[PDB]
Amino acid sequence: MIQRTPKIQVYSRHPAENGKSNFLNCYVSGFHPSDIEVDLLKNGERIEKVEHSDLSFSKDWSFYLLYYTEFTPTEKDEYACRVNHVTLSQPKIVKWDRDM
Amino acid sequence: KITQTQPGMFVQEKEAVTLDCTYDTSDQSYGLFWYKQPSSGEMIFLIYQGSYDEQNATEGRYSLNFQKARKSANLVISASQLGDSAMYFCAMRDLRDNFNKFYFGSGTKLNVKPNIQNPDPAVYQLRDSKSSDKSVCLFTDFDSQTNVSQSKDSDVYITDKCVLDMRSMDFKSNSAVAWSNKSDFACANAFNNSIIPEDTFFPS
Amino acid sequence: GSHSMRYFHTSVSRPGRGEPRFITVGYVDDTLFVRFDSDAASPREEPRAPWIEQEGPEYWDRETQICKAKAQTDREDLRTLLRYYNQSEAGSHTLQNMYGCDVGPDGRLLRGYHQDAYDGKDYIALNEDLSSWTAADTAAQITQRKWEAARVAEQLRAYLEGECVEWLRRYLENGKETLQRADPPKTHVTHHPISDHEATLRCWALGFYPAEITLTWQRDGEDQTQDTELVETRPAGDRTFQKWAAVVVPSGEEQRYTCHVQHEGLPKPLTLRWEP
Amino acid sequence: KRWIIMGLNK
Amino acid sequence: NAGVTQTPKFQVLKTGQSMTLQCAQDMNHEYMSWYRQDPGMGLRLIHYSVGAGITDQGEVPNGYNVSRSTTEDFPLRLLSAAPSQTSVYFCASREGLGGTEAFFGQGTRLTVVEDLNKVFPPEVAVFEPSEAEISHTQKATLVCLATGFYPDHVELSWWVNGKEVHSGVCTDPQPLKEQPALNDSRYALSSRLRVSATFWQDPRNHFRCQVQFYGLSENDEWTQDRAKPVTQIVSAEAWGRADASGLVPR
Repeated sequence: MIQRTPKIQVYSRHPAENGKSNFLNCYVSGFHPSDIEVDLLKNGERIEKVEHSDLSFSKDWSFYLLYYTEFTPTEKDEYACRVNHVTLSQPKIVKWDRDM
Repeated sequence: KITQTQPGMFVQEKEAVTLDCTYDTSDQSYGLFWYKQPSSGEMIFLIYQGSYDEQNATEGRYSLNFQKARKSANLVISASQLGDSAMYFCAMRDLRDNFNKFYFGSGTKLNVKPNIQNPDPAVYQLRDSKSSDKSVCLFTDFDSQTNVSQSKDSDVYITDKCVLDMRSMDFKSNSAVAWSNKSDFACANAFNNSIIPEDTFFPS
Repeated sequence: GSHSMRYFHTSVSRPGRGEPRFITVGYVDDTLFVRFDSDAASPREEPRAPWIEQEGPEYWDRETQICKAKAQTDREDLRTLLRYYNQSEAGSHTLQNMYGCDVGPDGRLLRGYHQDAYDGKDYIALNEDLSSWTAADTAAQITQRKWEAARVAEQLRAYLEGECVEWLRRYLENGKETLQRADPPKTHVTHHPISDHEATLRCWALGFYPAEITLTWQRDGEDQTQDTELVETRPAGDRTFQKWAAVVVPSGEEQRYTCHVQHEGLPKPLTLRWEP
Repeated sequence: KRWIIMGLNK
Repeated sequence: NAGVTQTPKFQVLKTGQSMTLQCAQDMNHEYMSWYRQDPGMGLRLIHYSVGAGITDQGEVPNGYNVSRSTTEDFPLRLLSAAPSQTSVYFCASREGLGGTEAFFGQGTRLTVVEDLNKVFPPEVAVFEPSEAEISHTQKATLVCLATGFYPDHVELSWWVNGKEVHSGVCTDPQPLKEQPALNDSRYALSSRLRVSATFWQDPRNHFRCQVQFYGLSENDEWTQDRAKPVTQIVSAEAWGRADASGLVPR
């Protein structure tokens, strides 16, 4: 079986502004097989109601998904994306950095 | 819905025959199929045509005249042979139920008639090879236009005309068999219900 | 200029926990417009763009039947491929298919596509000439002989040259207000000191459509392509895209570097520097 | 607008 | 290779009895189905299978059950035979649900009867060529008559000098009912074999009509004094007839 580890990007839809409604995104791409565990975290706790795009793939057959949730950023609140795949021995955590 | 308007069709051996079929679907995606069912009852796949195929399907002596605009899928059988006498079913599957069910027509009974070279109509009496006074009446050698009628007598059994083909000499002949347990039954009266040639040979 | 229509399909087996999961999506250029998921409450082909919503109920029912038919063909094909590859019924496997057409600025066919993959690898593909096949291995060769026998290529080329081209034209016309409107990137440069010796200059491109863009860094007007970190273009989640390009520069030399932005929504290419 | 024909099994 | 092998070709059943119709396909076909053919009703789907472990109901599933343990086999079970189940059953397989390799089995001619005492094997007789036919046409027609059999489940063949013959033979396409209005009527079937008069004029030439009849099995209950009408062959035969000179013509 071909195996390809996911690329991960964590970012907001719009430039972040404290106290202003926005969308937090976790874009997972370049992976194979398609089975993947993706969670968005707020202060290390799993965010409920998280939606995702419909499974699709790139020219090289590798898969991509966008996981998102509406959120209101603040100065104190920490956000991250937690990803598990067959190619990963441990779930991988990527923190949201507003400057990026 | 499949419509085969013809319960029966006749053709002279060696000639081509067209069997009509019309189909009713509101789908853009479908397939048309023909099957042959000989007297032994098996159901033989002949040909298939897909609704998106631009060229008319052909398979040996079978051609499907697919007319998408006319919603017709007539089967043309070239150079008819005696072996072609059978039931022919037009059938279709379509996108509505993911092509699951076959919708079959009522079928058409094809009767391929031999070309009787030298007709010599006669009714012969044949006797049982065993120690009995049992008999059979054989009407044979009549032309393909002569028709054998079923008896209007309950105790008189008459078969339908059967074509035999003596391949080595390319000789074909028609025959019908009549028999009865009745005392008055004689080969002279056996085929009275049928219009037989006036000059039919009745040996002494 | 040029436009495209593509259908993507993925089937994934799940032994010992039901039948395969099937997901298909349809795109016009970089815009998603239809989807079907075998795990939806009541599976239907659904709209995902406003310019497709005006298609009649006959359209929605037919597209739904086609996806259901593809899901079913894939379930059977997953079983066949276990036999071709002498594979166990216990393992999870993937079948992927992509097909579509590209049209020129006149609305004439440029390129047609139809490709299949098994477990992330090429399986069988329609050749660029739309009349022959390329099989990746001996198993795909079995499929090629079947598809040649059924004259699949002729009918598929007829679709690619005909309905694919014509419906792509109709979608482009119906959605011209959005599909044929190019949204330029909002652009800026950020500066990130690493040490008293070096800094990162990051050139941002935000809220653009379509996805195609060129971001380059230059030093004294000379191309720095080899020395540039370009991230993968990512979706913003509102149909627009985001991307950045970055260089590591000696601290105090930031003024020698210019970011260059090329995008359909820009009447003229952009040149930016870090402020100041 | 999707494509479909019968007889496409691998 | 062989495609779809559907067994048995013929079956007679007593009301209330069970039976399994067998169907195997050697083409790696994912799709298998069962249809029944009836006058006026056309061909109706009973049950179908899109793959191993999956089965679904057709238009007429009641009184039938199926299983798809393997891709190769698709047996049809009749738990309790009803006379309404008298039909011709067909197993049809294909490569998949949307497949075009649409092949059918040989068919199963099923007769469900209330009482097995209505089952009779055929009586067979060979009727020798007429001297008048020989003299008028230089040809000799033999007639085979299979009579008093029930159900109409027979295969008639001609054997000349120990070998099966096809040329010069015509067998009625369907056995004729002796009492047509009755569903319990016994049947009759005729066949002709025509040879040259010179071939018939050799006493060493041996002509046998063979009738294979499909009837009761060993397990079927039999409460009559007459011989149990089991599946069997019934034949009749004739030898050629030389002239008064006793010389076979060259």
